[PDB]
Amino acid sequence: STGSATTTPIDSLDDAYITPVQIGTPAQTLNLDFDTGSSDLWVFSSETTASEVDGQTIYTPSKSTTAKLLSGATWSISYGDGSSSSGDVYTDTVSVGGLTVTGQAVESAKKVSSSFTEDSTIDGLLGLAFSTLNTVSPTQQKTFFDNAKASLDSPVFTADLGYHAPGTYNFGFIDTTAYTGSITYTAVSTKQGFWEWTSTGYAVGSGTFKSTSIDGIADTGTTLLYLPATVVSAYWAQVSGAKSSSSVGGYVFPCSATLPSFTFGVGSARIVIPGDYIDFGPISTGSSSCFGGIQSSAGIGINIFGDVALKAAFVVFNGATTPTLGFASK
Repeated sequence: STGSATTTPIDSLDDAYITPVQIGTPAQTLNLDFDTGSSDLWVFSSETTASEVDGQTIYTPSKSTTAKLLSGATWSISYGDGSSSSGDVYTDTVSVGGLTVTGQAVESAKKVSSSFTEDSTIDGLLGLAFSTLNTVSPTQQKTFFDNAKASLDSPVFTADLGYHAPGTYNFGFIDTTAYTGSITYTAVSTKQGFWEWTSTGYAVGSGTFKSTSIDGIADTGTTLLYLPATVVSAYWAQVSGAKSSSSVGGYVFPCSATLPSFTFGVGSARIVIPGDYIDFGPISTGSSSCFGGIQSSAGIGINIFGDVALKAAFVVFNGATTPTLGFASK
């Protein structure tokens, strides 16, 4: 089997991407944030504290003839950006882009943090990291991909995120029309439960390539590119007037600037992030200070190849017995 679904930015800055997912019988379609940095599929629901729902579409398990309470199971998750959610668990039928899993754990939120409430466009998350990170207790549950894997034509999914435009998540096949040149595959460590890999270096604009190992995770659920302070300082030093602002929470730059590109290495291959991808717009409405899309990972504890990086590439998440990651230009 295979599946193919379009993923759409939630706003004009590509702050996140939503993908429609069918849950239950008859189908209830919710727009979920596909997140390769976590492993829970959770949804706003009829059980979510009413004051914490503000415009989201909810899953109502009592209206699904295939929903079953997973008796005794609870979940609770906290994300790197400080947001959180928790609740109980149902199993139900879940379909993405024509690919159907029966008996999928659908985690129903009883509580969500304010960041989730305030984002009316995101109805929940669909985790695509390794199932060892799943938070369901006392019986850990499998991700959608893990459940689908044996049925797929090939045990893979791909992320093809757009810049200020829709893109695609495919399951079970590689669309050879979706990228240019060849796909360069690179090793993955699953020891922390993430799609963790090692970039071979970077360049700023038309500058020379610096060969250096940068360990980090491929994370579709993180907006920006978080890299070591040395790398980030080297990038912003090429933008006149750019500076790190404690008050704002990172690097900002004059909105009058033209941003240089940023290149990252994948083995001997190179992925170029155009400068415009690094512009996240005025820090507040009307400001001439703009927020940067490359930020320091210092004090996150990990480097994160988030959407800023991933949207410059066609990315293969290969879930074979020994997982790997593939990157192609597009």
